[PDB]
Amino acid sequence: MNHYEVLVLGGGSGGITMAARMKRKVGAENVAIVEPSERHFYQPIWTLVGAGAKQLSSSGRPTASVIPSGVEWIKARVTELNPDKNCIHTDDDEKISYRYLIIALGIQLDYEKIKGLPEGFAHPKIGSNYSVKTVEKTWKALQDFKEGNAIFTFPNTPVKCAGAPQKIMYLSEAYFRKTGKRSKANIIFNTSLGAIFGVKKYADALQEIIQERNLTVNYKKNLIEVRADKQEAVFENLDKPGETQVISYEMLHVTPPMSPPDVLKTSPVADAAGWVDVDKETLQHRRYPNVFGIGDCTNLPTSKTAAAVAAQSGILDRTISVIMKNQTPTKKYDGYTSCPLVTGYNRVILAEFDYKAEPLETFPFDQSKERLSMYLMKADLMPFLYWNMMLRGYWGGPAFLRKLFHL
Amino acid sequence: MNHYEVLVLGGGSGGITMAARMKRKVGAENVAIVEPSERHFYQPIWTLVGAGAKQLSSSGRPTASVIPSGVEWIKARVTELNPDKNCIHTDDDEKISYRYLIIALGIQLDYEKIKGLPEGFAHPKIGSNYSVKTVEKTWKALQDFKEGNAIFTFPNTPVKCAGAPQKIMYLSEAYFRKTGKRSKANIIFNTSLGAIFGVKKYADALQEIIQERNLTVNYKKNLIEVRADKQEAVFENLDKPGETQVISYEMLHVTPPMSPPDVLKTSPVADAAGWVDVDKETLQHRRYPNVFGIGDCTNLPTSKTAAAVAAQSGILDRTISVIMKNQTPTKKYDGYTSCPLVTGYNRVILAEFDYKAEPLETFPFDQSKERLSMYLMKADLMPFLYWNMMLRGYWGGPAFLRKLFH
Ligand SMILES: Cc1cc2nc3c(=O)[nH]c(=O)nc-3n(C[C@H](O)[C@H](O)[C@H](O)COP(=O)(O)OP(=O)(O)OC[C@H]3O[C@@H](n4cnc5c(N)ncnc54)[C@H](O)[C@@H]3O)c2cc1C
Ligand SMILES: Cc1cc2nc3c(=O)[nH]c(=O)nc-3n(C[C@H](O)[C@H](O)[C@H](O)COP(=O)(O)OP(=O)(O)OC[C@H]3O[C@@H](n4cnc5c(N)ncnc54)[C@H](O)[C@@H]3O)c2cc1C
Ligand SMILES: COC1=C(OC)C(=O)C(CC=C(C)C)=C(C)C1=O
Ligand SMILES: COC1=C(OC)C(=O)C(CC=C(C)C)=C(C)C1=O
Ligand SMILES: COC1=C(OC)C(=O)C(CC=C(C)C)=C(C)C1=O
Ligand SMILES: [S]
Ligand SMILES: [S]
Ligand SMILES: [S]
Ligand SMILES: [S]
Repeated sequence: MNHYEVLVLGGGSGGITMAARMKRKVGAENVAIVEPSERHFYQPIWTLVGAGAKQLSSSGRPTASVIPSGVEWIKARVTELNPDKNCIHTDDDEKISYRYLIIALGIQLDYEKIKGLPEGFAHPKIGSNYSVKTVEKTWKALQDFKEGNAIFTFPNTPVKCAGAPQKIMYLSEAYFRKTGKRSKANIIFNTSLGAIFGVKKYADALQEIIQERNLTVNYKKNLIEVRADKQEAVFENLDKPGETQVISYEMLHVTPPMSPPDVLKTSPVADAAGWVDVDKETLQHRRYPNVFGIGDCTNLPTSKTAAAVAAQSGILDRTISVIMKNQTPTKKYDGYTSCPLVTGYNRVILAEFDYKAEPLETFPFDQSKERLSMYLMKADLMPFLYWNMMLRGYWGGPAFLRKLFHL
Repeated sequence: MNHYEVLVLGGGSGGITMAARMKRKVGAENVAIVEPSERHFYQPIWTLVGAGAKQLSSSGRPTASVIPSGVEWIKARVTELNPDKNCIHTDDDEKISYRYLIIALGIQLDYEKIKGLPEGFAHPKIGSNYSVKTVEKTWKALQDFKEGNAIFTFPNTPVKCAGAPQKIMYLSEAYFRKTGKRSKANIIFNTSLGAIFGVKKYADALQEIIQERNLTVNYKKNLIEVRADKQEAVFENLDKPGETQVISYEMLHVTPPMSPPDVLKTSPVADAAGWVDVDKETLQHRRYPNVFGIGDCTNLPTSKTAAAVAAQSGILDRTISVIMKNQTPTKKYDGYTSCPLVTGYNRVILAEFDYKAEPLETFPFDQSKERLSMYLMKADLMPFLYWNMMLRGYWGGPAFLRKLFH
C-alpha cells in the first residue's frame, strides 16, 4: 500500500490549508492530498461574479499551483474509507494507508434533486452562484431582466454560506435601481427557513433592508421544480404538506439542496446524518483517534464558511500536535464563523458569531451597519489573504485581531 | 435478465402489504419482493416485550409465511438502484428490471454512531426495544434494577414510532411501583427534542402524566456515548455546543439514531437527505414516474408508523391503479398516522393525527384519556389485524370506521 504519515482528503480550502500546516510539522514528503479537480476556486467571490462585479476567471487557480511545495498531489477521488484498517480507496483502484487522516471533502451540491435541474440551466433567465457552471448565468439573467418576478431560493438542507442566497438578492435589487428598471421588478425570496438569518443582531439589520427596499420573503417555502422552458418554478409549502404553488419568473437564482459528499454518507467515519463525526472543540474524530475533520464536511454545529475553516485550521493544527505526543488537547474551537453579507455593490454587513450564535465581532465598530470598509475587505482584501496567507497556513481567523483591538 | 411488472423492495410492513395489493392488480406471477431477512416481525409489540408483557417469539413469523402466494421472494439485499434504466442490483450480483417499482426499505438503525455501542449491550443494565437483539435486554434490565437512575433516551435524528421511547419509560415506572422499588428509581427521559410530543392535545396529556408520576424530562440532551462496563452514559447539550454530562445509570434504554437505508442514501431516487423522494399526496416519485415509495424510507412529512403505512397503502394502491389506466391520480393522502401511547400495563392514549399535526380521532370518545379499551386494542387486536388483514392487503387505515362513528 502507498503510505503517508498524514493523508488529507480534499484539496479545497480546508484541505490545502491543513496540508500547508502539516507540511511544517512532519515535512512535506510525509503529506499527501487526494483531489480530483484540476482547479482550485475561491468560492466566496462567486457572489460578486453572479452580480457582474467580478470576473470568474480570477476566482480560480490550477490546483497544482496551490499544493504546498513538496506535498504529494494524488489526483483522484476517494471512493471508500476503512478507518479500522487506516486506509482509504481511490477511483484509480489504489488503496492508500496513513498514520493520520484529515478529512476536508466539503459539501455536495444536489441540483438534480430539483426536478428540471440541471438541464434547465441550458435555458435563459436562470442561474446559480453555487456552481462554476451557472454563476455567470446568474449575471446574464440579471443583465437581460426586462420585467416580472425575480425569484431567489433557499433549500431545505444545510448549506454552505447561508448568507449568499440573499446576498445575490440585494445585489440584484441594487442593479435594478442603477439601471432604471426597479419598478418593473417584483423581488421574492422563497426560503425553506423560518427566519431571514440565524443571529438576531443581523437578522434585525437585514429585516430593515427588506422593508426599506420593498422585498418579499415567503418563509417555509421550498423550490421543488423548475420548468425552465416555460420560465415557471414550483414551490412546496413546508407548513402545509402537499400544497404547492407555481409562479412564473423573469429571473430565477437557485440555491441547490446540499448534503455530505456521497462517499461519506455511508462511511464508518460519518454520524447518522452522513457528516464527519468529530469532537466539537478539538476536531478529533469521535471514534477513530487518528482521524480528524475540518470544514463543510464535518458535523460542527456552526455556519459552514471559509472563515470557519480558517478558525478551525488553527485549532486542528494544535489538536494534531498534541495527539502526536499522546497528550490531551486543550485549545478548544468556539464555533467562530463569519458571514460578509453583501447588501449592495459597495456595502457589507459583516456578521461574526460563535457556537452560541451570539455576535463575536472583530472590529470596535457596529458591524451590523452597512459598511464601505467591510465591502472593500470582502471584495479585495479577503481574496488576497486567502491565496497568499490562508492557503500557506498562516491564517487561523481574526481572534488575535479582535483581542488586539479591545485593548 | 429477470423482469417483473411490479418490483417491491423490502418485505416488511409496507413491502408485504403492497405486494399483496399488487398481486390482485397484475397477478401474482408479475410481482416480486426483494427481502434478505428470514423473519418478518410485527415490531409494535416490542414495546410490550421490553416490558415483559408479551413474548418475543410471538412477534415474528417466517418471511416465507407472509409472502403472498405466487409472489416471487428474491432473498437478497438491494445494493443499487438505477431508475433511469428501470432496474436494481442485488448482492448476489443480479440485475433485476421492472415496469413499476415500489420502495419499502424501512428505516435503518445506527447503534454504532453511539460511541461504545453495540458492544455495550454485552453488559447488564442496558437495553433497546428497537432491535430483536436487545428488546429482551430491556426487560432483563428492568427486573434486575435495584436502585439508581433509570434513563430513557431519544436521538437527534428522525425515528420510527416517535412515542415508543417514552412508552417503555411509563411501563418501567409502573413496573417499579408494582415491585415495591419505585422509591429507589430516579426516572429520566433525556430527549434531543424540545417537546414531549408534537401534537399539543396529547403532549398536554403526557405532561400531566409526567407531573403526576414524578418523571424528569431533560430537553435538548442527546446520548453520545455509553460506557456500559462503568454504567455511565454521556449526553451532549444541544443548546450549548461543547457541553456534555456523564451520568451513572442503573437501567439505560437506548433509542438509536436512525437514517435512511444505506443503499438509498446515495441513490437517484433519494432526496438530498437520502429519503425516497415521493409526492406527498400520491406517493408517486417526483422524478421517476414509474417509481413509488411507502413507509419509513420515504420523505413523507408525518410520523413513521405501521398505521401510517396502512393508510398509505390504500392511497398507493389507487395511485398505481390509476397510473396503469393512463389516468392522473386524484385521491390524496392526508398524512394519517397513529401513536398508541402505552402509559402503563393497562392504559393507552391513542394519538391519531394528520399532516397538520391536528388530532384526527377514529373513535367518538376522547382518546387523550388513558383507556383500557385502547390498551387491549394495541396489545391484542392490532397484532391480529396486522397479520390477517393488513399483510393481506385489506387494511387501509381506519378512515372508514371514523366516518361511521361520526
Ligand atoms: C456562492 C458562495 C459564496 C460564499 N461566500 C462565502 C463568504 O463570503 N465567506 C465565507 O467564509 N465562505 C463563503 N463561502 C463558503 C466557502 O467557499 C466554503 O465554506 C469553503 O470552501 C469550505 O472549505 P472546504 O475545504 O470545507 O470545502 P471546499 O473548499 O469546497 O473543498 C472541498 C474539496 O473536496 C473535493 N472532493 C469532494 N469530493 C471528493 C472525493 N470524493 N474525493 C476527493 N476529493 C473530493 C472537492 O473537489 C473540493 O476540492 C461561499 C460559498 C459559495 C458557494
Ligand atoms: C419498538 C417499536 C414499536 C413500534 N410501535 C408502533 C406502534 O405502536 N404503532 C405503529 O403504527 N408503528 C409502530 N412502530 C413502527 C412500525 O414498526 C414501522 O413504522 C413499520 O414497520 C414501517 O414499515 P416499513 O415497511 O416502512 O419498514 P419495515 O417494516 O422495517 O420493513 C423494511 C424492510 O426492508 C428490508 N430491507 C432493509 N434494507 C434492505 C435492502 N438494502 N434490500 C432489501 N431489503 C431491505 C428489511 O429487512 C425490512 O424487512 C414501532 C416500531 C418499533 C421499532
Ligand atoms: C413579504 O415580506 C415582508 C415581510 O417579511 C419579512 C415583513 O416583515 C414586512 C413588514 C411588515 C411589518 C408590519 C413591519 C413587509 C412590508 C414585507 O413585504
Ligand atoms: C474568505 O473567507 C473569510 C476568512 O477566511 C480567509 C476570514 O478569516 C474572515 C474573517 C476576517 C476578518 C478580518 C473578520 C472572513 C470575513 C471571510 O470571509
Ligand atoms: C399496527 O399498527 C397500527 C395499525 O396498522 C395495522 C393501524 O392501522 C392503527 C389504526 C387502527 C385503528 C382501529 C385506529 C393503529 C392505532 C396501529 O397501531
Ligand atoms: S458566507
Ligand atoms: S454566512
Ligand atoms: S408508534
Ligand atoms: S408515535
